[PDB]
Amino acid sequence: YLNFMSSKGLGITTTYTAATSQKTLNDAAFVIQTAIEQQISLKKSTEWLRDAIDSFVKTQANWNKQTEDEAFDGLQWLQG
Amino acid sequence: ENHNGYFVYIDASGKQVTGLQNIDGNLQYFDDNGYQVKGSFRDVNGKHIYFDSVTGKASSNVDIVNGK
Repeated sequence: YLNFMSSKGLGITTTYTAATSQKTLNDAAFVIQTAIEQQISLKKSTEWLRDAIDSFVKTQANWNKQTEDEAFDGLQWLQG
Repeated sequence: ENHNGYFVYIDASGKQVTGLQNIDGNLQYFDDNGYQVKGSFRDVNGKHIYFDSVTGKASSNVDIVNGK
């Protein structure tokens, strides 16, 4: 999440890992929150964020088909 | 030189070597204690460089970075 939002102009662009300390990630989450509230005031809308979150969510395997075991043999051929 | 199971490199100067180093045409790395890294990835500057498991020489590889 931090890396993805960073890439959209919301903070210092970051390579963060699960190995990064929890304290560091939480501090970085807040600087993104700050930047988010600024772009909400600047745009006077939250639709831009809805689309950013939706996009980010589909990036993650637990929240997309990679954890759904898509297969195409037999009638599975039609829709996966 | 080998100390505690690890390769160190001591210069013509007589100084222990850390960091990324091209020694005699081969690209290698040593951590803070001066030990050499093999079969692992290291981050120097903007580069993600793998080093070989036998030689510790920089060559191509695939890393699972985050989830991918």
